[PDB]
Amino acid sequence: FEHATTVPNVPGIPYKALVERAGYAPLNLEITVVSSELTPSTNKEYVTCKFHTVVPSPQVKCCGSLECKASSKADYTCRVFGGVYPFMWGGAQCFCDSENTQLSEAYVEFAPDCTIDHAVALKVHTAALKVGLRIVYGNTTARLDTFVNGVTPGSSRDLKVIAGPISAAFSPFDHKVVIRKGLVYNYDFPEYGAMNPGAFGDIQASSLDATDIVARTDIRLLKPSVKNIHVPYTQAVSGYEMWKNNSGRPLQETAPFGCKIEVEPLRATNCAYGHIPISIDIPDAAFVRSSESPTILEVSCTVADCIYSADFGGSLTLQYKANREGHCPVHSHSTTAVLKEATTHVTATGSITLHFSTSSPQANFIVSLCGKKTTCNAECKPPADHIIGEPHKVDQEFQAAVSKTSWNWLLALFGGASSLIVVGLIVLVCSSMLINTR
Amino acid sequence: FVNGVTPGSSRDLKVIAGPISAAFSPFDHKVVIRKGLVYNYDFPEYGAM
Amino acid sequence: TTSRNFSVGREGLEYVWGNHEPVRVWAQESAPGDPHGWPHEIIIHYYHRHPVYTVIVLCGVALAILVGTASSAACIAKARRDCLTPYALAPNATVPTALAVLC
Ligand SMILES: *[C@@H]1O[C@H](CO)[C@@H](O)[C@H](O)[C@H]1NC(C)=O
Repeated sequence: FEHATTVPNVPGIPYKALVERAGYAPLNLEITVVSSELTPSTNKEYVTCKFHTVVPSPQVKCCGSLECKASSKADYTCRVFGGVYPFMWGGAQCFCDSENTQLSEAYVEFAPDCTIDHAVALKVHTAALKVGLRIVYGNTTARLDTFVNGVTPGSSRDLKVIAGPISAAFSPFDHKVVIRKGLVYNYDFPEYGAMNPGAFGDIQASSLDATDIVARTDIRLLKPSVKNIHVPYTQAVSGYEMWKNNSGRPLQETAPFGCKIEVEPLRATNCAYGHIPISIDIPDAAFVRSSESPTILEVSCTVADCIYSADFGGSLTLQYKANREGHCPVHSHSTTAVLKEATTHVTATGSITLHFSTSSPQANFIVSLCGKKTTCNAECKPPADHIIGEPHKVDQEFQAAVSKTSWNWLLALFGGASSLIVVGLIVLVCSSMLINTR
Repeated sequence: FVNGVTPGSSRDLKVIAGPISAAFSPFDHKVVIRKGLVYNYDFPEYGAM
Repeated sequence: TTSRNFSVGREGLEYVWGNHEPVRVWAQESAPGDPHGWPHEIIIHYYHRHPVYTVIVLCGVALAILVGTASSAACIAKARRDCLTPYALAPNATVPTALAVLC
């Protein structure tokens, strides 16, 4: 058989539904969202980390001349000076008032520790969802996993069940993000080849060990100092450490709907929001002919007690008469309240007690046992404890919290003087005619 | 790049350009590639056959 | 050591501390709304939840009361004036037979 139904996005909340077919008992279908897996599409842009500068041995020409060449090293720079007398422990290596010249150069490369301290800039897009479901029909359980896209059915027993699309798309990921040491930070990094001294992503590389590298961090060389050979240099602090000191808090502590986010897939998990439609195909073998199912007689509904609460705090009682033995499912045809158990042993004249919960204190609804059903009305009270994190609001409110007493007061309240007004107008017309008699 | 942020490096002369006046893309969001040829097609999703 | 007050919505709230796995805590309603067949101050519960949509009903009730009262009074007064004026009667007189009914 075939059926369809919509379920809200939420993990570990069984929903119980019925499929009705004349001549066959209505099977109880249990649907649970075991887990959620939102996986977007990712693109790698470039890596970055703390950098180490290079101060190579200088190129000193004793009583000659030199120049400022070019090279492919990232942040490569050169500069030359003349009339320099460098010294050293053995003495002065060379002195020529003008002919001496010194040439210095500088570049940079990722530090050796970068291999593990590196962060990466990611371009993300097109959030896609993967959902794991547990579906039980007639004590026939099945574990399945599928995308929410309406095209693909996940394979479980070769039963193709379609679902989606998502009611409303939610994505804590911004189009641009950064990843570091298992943490994901929402940030707007600059484009590849776009750098700013003292800013994040001052150094770039397609790979952690790629030979090609590019950066720009305001490295201007300084003139040689007094009498001692060295290379006085200058450069702005790494943007990596700066951004680290002020990167902001991780997205782990800011995502809505309690997302659980992991890096190696760059995905979210157990993050719930929205609703999903589902199409379900069922073999007719699983179905049971009604005559095989037991029949019931003169069943009554009795509310032992019920306090409005969050857990299955509502309790009900049922007295039934039957001509057969076996099992029947039970269902709450009214959405406002939902049971906790599916079926139970039956009896010729036995009675049972049932658990349930509701979104309103007004326990007025109808409930079905076997194929028959009976009404159930009562009042439930709010609880004392008002703070718990266990599953709650399994059903959303439908402005049905309005008590029957409030409806009674409202109905008798609204006036109907307009009828008196019309009667007054009619008698006015008749009296006007009578006066016209004169 | 045409993006207004990045200047290409040539003589260390930063010249910015863009953004594009109007975006044009013959590529559809989905495509197929085979033997050096690119065909515009709407293939089904992974696991959908 | 100190104390902190965090408001929690009906939906649910996350909670972190130390270096151990967090715990999620949500909330529901417990104000004394439902009556017991006698006069009661139910409104307070409905005021504790959704301060919106709870006084709007009262405003609409007052508006309906005023509209009905004003319309009824205007119409009854005008009808009475029309029935009494061309009749042109006086109180405690013989002609006001219909008046014996009207007032
Ligand atoms: C499921 O229930 C049917 C009767 O409703 C029974 O015949 C069958 O053996 C049950 N299957 C399992 C696995 O319990």
